[PDB]
Amino acid sequence: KNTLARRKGRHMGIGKRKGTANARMPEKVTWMRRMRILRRLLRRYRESKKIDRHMYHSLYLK
Amino acid sequence: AKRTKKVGIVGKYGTRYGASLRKMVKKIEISQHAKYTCSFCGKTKMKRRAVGIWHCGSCMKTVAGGAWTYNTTSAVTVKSAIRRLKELKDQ
Amino acid sequence: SSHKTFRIKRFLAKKQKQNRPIPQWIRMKTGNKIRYNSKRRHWRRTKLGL
Amino acid sequence: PRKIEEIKDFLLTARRKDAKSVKIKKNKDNVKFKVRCSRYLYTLVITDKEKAEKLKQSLPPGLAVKELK
Amino acid sequence: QVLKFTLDCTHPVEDGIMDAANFEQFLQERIKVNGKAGNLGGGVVTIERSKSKITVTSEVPFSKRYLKYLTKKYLKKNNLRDWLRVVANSKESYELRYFQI
RNA sequence: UCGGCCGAUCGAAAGGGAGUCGGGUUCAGAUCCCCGAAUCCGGAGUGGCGGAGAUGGGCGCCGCGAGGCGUCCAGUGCGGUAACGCGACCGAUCCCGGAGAAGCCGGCGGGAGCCCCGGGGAGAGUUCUCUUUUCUUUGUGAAGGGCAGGGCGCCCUGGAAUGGGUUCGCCCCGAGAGAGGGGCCCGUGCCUUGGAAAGCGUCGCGGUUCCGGCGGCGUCCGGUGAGCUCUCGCUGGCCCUUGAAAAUCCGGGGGAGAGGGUGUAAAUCUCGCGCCGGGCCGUACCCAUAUCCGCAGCAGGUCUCCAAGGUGAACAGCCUCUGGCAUGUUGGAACAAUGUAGGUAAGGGAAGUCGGCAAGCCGGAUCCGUAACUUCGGGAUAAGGAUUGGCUCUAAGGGCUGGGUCGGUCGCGGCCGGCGCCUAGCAGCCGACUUAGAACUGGUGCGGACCAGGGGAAUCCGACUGUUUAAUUAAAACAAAGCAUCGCGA
RNA sequence: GGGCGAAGCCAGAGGAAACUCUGGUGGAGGUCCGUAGCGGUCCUGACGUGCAAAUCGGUCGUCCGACCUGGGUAUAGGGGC
Ligand SMILES: [Mg+2]
Ligand SMILES: [Mg+2]
Ligand SMILES: [Mg+2]
Ligand SMILES: [Mg+2]
Ligand SMILES: [Mg+2]
Ligand SMILES: [Mg+2]
Ligand SMILES: [Mg+2]
Ligand SMILES: [Mg+2]
Ligand SMILES: [Mg+2]
Ligand SMILES: [Mg+2]
Ligand SMILES: [Mg+2]
Ligand SMILES: [Mg+2]
Ligand SMILES: [Mg+2]
Ligand SMILES: [Mg+2]
Ligand SMILES: [Mg+2]
Ligand SMILES: [Mg+2]
Ligand SMILES: [Mg+2]
Ligand SMILES: [Mg+2]
Ligand SMILES: [Mg+2]
Ligand SMILES: [Mg+2]
Ligand SMILES: [Mg+2]
Ligand SMILES: [Mg+2]
Ligand SMILES: [Mg+2]
Ligand SMILES: [Mg+2]
Ligand SMILES: [Mg+2]
Ligand SMILES: [Mg+2]
Ligand SMILES: [Mg+2]
Ligand SMILES: [Mg+2]
Ligand SMILES: [Zn+2]
Repeated sequence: KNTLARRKGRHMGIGKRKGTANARMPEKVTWMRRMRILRRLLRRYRESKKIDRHMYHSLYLK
Repeated sequence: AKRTKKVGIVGKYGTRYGASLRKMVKKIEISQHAKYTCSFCGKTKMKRRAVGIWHCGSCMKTVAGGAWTYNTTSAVTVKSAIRRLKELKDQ
Repeated sequence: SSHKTFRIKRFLAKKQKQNRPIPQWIRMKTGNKIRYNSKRRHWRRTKLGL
Repeated sequence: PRKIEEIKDFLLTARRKDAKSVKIKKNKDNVKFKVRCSRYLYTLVITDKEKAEKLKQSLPPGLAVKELK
Repeated sequence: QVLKFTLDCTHPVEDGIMDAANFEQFLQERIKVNGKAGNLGGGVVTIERSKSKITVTSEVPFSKRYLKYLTKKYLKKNNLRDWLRVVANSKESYELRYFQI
């Protein structure tokens, strides 16, 4: 029951947090997810001919 | 962004050991951990394995060099001198 | 311990065998002068030599 | 254990000198013929039933034909 | 796509400690289909009796353990829980019998 | 003729070291007994059975052809461009190499076990009202075969700048990228033989004073993840530190030799199966607030493995499940002083005291905001300030598939094509947590327990981290890097 | 279990260059807070014919390193260390 409430956002707040924001959700893990999601999208765009090699390589570095 | 003004690689030592000792070890630690261009394969992969031992990852060539640099200025003049004396020795 | 040598195990075997009461018929012998086994040993009170 | 694939290999396996016994296990889906040799238990799996019944009468004589049901 | 579960009220009705008519009268308003009690979810779940056998036939995914949950709820309401006991006598079938001393 | 372990021997129940697992069984033993499945090493002299070696061409003849006879010549296997593969695949002394055989730390990824979620069963719990509810349970060993999956600094084609590929980070490439196609290793995962006959859960029926009794049914389908623990792998960092040895096993180089005259053949065989054997010693139990040491059933000491739910950053603290226990060598009745341990205290706030000793204040997280000084790294959580509950929402952060212009037709379906423009990207399905914002709301209470820095200005000493008088001194003492001096060419 | 965030790297901006600034990434250190462990500051607390011939309570120091620890070895008395 309490887990279902926490899905909707209850009991999260500011007075319910004891660990650091990085201890609760690490920045390195957040960066990995973002890199994996974005690099996957760029790859799928390259093999579907939406972008070429040169636009892919510019955006990969970006 | 540039993270430190002057300590660079010796920022790992904190406030310890003295500024001049950290400055002294700074240039040695930079050359100790640098990757040199291998003179056998041409790749920039010749890195220190142990003190005096320099190994290339590509051609797997191991060279005996200096403690902190790939070659010492002492040994370079010696190689030039030995070459000069050898060509003087024969005719 | 559980790991033991044969010589130690044989030593412990003899100590078990001689740690028993005297037979009741000993006291009926002529001129016995023995009341009880005075060399009885308990594992917790006194420890073995080894 | 070893799994015998086709029918013929099971016959000369059961006709070996070290074959102690053959067990027949009738499952819901198949019939298994397990002959106990010296090193391995050789199992032959028969999907249907007419071939399993045919194999039952074709077994070499003088060998234990223990049924597991 | 037909479930056809069965409830067997034989031993208690022959001892007269309860009647299958009332137990049938208990089920049709307590059975929930898609979370809604009453009207059997639009009549999709049907109910009938053989004077001892109460069978539940459904055309939607419907759990057998729900009948045991509902039957145990009836027995507690009628103070029969300390004598009777719902036991799965087979698949698609439940049967309530006495505690064996 | 060849032959250096160039040195006996001992030295590890945590190093090296072939090969046993599942089920049952006792009052007390089991990876040891029983049942069932394997496996390692050693042996087979009279050679145990197969298979391999290895059994083909040439010429004369006969023979309608096919096929038979004689003679001669081969034959210590074969396939793939390659990586390498196939069931064997002659070979000594000698030589070369490998494995054994290697630190610590970081970050990722694969696999398992556990945890979690959604259903289907079986049995229980609650039912005052509600709860399709809550709880329990819902197997497949070793060893083979096959297939996933992971890895490769392996091969072939080809030749790349408008450089490209690519990681969380990196890193890689004319010494051969990308791409296409292959090969190898690991395979603890899945399926299969083992295997359901066993085990387990339920519901029954008989009894052999104490049945591995008999029987019915079931042992199902999914989804998740920076989760935890093992394990496997990849890639880095650190070292004036470079993190054993030896038994033992294997591969290669070389070709001394051996084997037969064309035979149902030989030498030989790391291939399949079959036969025999594996001796000696240890093995119970405790392993600690009672089986050990401390004189004792002593609040001390004594090396390890496994490790659930909630909260939470968490192996914290607090509560709980499995498992365990009986409060630590006694109880009863009262509730004096003094004590030991723990709290509170109006007003004042160190006036107490050698001395703020002791206690108290602060404390988590978020958003701001941070001085002198400084070896420029720090100081720094400086200092200082605001907020924190509950409830109802709103945004944002992903993954999977499918996008056809159609009968011109028959393999209400399939091979090509006249047959069309998602190209500002849509449609459906599934899915974790996390952040931000808003409204409402309670006697302003909200890190509500637990967890959890008081701060600033200076002076002395020691640079720091480290160490020290076990049992009255942890310090400014010792050590330290740095600096300097001295001896020494064997 | 958290904090700080060294080198290396990416992007953007400013620069004639030299280079500089900003945002990320990365994860160093006889680094910090703090478990287990190791130690033993203060109460000059408890106890002081004790639980104990050195223990106990709270509070403490350190907690990736000159770290903690088992077993096997070596050094023996004017000697060892
Ligand atoms: Mg004792
Ligand atoms: Mg020895
Ligand atoms: Mg036992
Ligand atoms: Mg199985
Ligand atoms: Mg390539
Ligand atoms: Mg069964
Ligand atoms: Mg034992
Ligand atoms: Mg004790
Ligand atoms: Mg003693
Ligand atoms: Mg006691
Ligand atoms: Mg008490
Ligand atoms: Mg008591
Ligand atoms: Mg007061
Ligand atoms: Mg006051
Ligand atoms: Mg005063
Ligand atoms: Mg005074
Ligand atoms: Mg104080
Ligand atoms: Mg300050
Ligand atoms: Mg609010
Ligand atoms: Mg000091
Ligand atoms: Mg100083
Ligand atoms: Mg000490
Ligand atoms: Mg002392
Ligand atoms: Mg000085
Ligand atoms: Mg530290
Ligand atoms: Mg610290
Ligand atoms: Mg002291
Ligand atoms: Mg005292
Ligand atoms: Zn090189």
